[PDB]
Amino acid sequence: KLKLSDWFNPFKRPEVVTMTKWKAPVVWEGTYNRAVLDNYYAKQKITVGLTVFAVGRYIEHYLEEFLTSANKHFMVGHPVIFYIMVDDVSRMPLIELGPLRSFKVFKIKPEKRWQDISMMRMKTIGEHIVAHIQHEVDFLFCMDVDQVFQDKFGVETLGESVAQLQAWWYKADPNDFTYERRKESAAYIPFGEGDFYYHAAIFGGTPTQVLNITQECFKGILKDKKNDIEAQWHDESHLNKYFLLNKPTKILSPEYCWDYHIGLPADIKLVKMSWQTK
Amino acid sequence: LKLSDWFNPFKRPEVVTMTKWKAPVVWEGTYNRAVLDNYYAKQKITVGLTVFAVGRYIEHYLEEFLTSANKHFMVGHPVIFYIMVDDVSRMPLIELGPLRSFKVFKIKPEKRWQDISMMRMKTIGEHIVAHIQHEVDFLFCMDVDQVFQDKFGVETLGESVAQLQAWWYKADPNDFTYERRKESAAYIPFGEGDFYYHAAIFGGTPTQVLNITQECFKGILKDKKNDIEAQWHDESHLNKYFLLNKPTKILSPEYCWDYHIGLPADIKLVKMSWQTKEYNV
Ligand SMILES: O=c1ccn([C@@H]2O[C@H](COP(=O)(O)OP(=O)(O)O[C@H]3O[C@H](CO)[C@H](O)[C@H](O)[C@H]3F)[C@@H](O)[C@H]2O)c(=O)[nH]1
Ligand SMILES: O=c1ccn([C@@H]2O[C@H](COP(=O)(O)OP(=O)(O)O[C@H]3O[C@H](CO)[C@H](O)[C@H](O)[C@H]3F)[C@@H](O)[C@H]2O)c(=O)[nH]1
Ligand SMILES: [Mn+2]
Ligand SMILES: [Mn+2]
Repeated sequence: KLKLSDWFNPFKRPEVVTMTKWKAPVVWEGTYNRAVLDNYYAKQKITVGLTVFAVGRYIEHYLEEFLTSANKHFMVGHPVIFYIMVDDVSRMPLIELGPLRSFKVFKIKPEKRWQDISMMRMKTIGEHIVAHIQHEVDFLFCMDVDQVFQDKFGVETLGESVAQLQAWWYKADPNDFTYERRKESAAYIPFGEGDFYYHAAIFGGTPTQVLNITQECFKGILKDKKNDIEAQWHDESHLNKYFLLNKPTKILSPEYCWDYHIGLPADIKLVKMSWQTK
Repeated sequence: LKLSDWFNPFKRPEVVTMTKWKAPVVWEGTYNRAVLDNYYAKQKITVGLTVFAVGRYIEHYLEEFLTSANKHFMVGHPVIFYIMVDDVSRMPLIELGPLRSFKVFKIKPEKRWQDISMMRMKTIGEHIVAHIQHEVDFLFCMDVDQVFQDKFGVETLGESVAQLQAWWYKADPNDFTYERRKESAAYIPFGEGDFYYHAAIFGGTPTQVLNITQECFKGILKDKKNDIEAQWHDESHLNKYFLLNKPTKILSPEYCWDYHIGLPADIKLVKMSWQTKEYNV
């Protein structure tokens, strides 16, 4: 029974978009009250889940740093469960988790093409959601492993379906977005359409919503295959297609997934997470 | 939650179902897990479980303990396995099922198995204060050299839980292997004692467990200073503690049976059995 005006103050960040045309809030540094939210959610005793895939050298190269920084910055003060999906479990790093953090490892099959490794995540996530995640967490996030938290990534990011603004295009106009522009693809988005360009490196919401998101993207990914076509940015193309039809209830600013390669403009006040120098 | 709701001793008349201080003794057939699961589910309670594996005990019992726990321990409720080992690279990563999760901790290995056993008391406490108190409603501390044979459910939860030792549940208190030397802190005089509790399983709410582990380690340290060591180590201190601070619930030998004894008519359904320690032939 939480109201937007209870934790969100868009007037703190007037230079950027704080609200979508459909009433969905865009969380920027300085517009949220994590103190209120932490109290409100704690009273509900919610549990947050976080899925992550590490296949191949992505394990030695990123998994440890991802987990160590997540244990340190992800929803601090609230129960968290990390679902590690790897192809070689005996290579997974067992870091020491802090208060309210626990994990669970799953051995998955490694896809030959790196593209399928990225896209197959959609199918796997849905299977685990149905199998157990829906019964263990109230909110779930699905992130890339080649990222690193730099600061608090709190409950101010929770919602039915949360989307992340892609660092490079958050200020570009829709007609410039790198959407899949070929009608033969299930991810096809016609010019003159589109709200924002979402990053597939971070997305989430309630187990139910994430299931629909992952289920719908996988279908489209599968359909393109039978049609011998592949979305330009793979699952990200499908994810953007999905968020167009089913708009998110909340969007995270590029501060929750910044690419230091871009530099650090005025708009980026406090980076919560950054891309790895892959 | 009233005892009348789930507990019914009329089902097992041949055995003690109630202590003198009114604590119940859970036996197969006297509990209604169905009702308790409902009450406990609505409460959104999470159950914790500590376990230690140092040296050879990792390869010989850790994997079997967790696999059987993941399958039988508090099924249908959130559970967090707390694994303490001296060598993490040997930690066997088994696939956990719905409502289970865990985290491993690297602990310093002691040079005397007796110290490994007794130190668990100190380590468990430090972890209760550090994080366990903030993650679970009930916690269980078990030996690793055992395996779950069947459902070990919420019918075992309570403020402070004690396990009856399979070999003496029918023995005379004066035959118990309590520490009989008055120079030891674990000392229990002849003519005193209710039951002989198995240190292999014990639990309760984090707070209670913290007190149990704190008081036992204190006794252990005091003995080290008086150059004396309880004949049954931490188990001796635990019995002494459970004598002074009687538990709110007790588990029949069915929750921790030794097949070497065979299988008398009292053990209706084994929930957990001891793992063998040596290959005798
Ligand atoms: O060899 C690999 C390749 C990929 N991955 C997994 O797939 C994710 C995405 O792959 P990349 O990081 O290589 O892709 P990129 O940084 O280009 O990411 C963007 O584009 C991808 C599709 O190309 C996805 O949509 C992704 O979510 C989006 F952030 C990784 O984080 C990782 O969890 C592996 O585990 N091993
Ligand atoms: O080399 C060892 C020896 C012991 N332990 C740990 O200490 C526990 C207790 O040791 P044992 O199982 O070897 O002892 P035992 O079966 O004789 O157990 C009884 O006596 C013990 C003290 O001797 C404890 O009180 C214990 O709880 C009680 F059940 C083990 O399960 C294990 O978790 C190890 O990890 N490595
Ligand atoms: Mn990436
Ligand atoms: Mn033992």
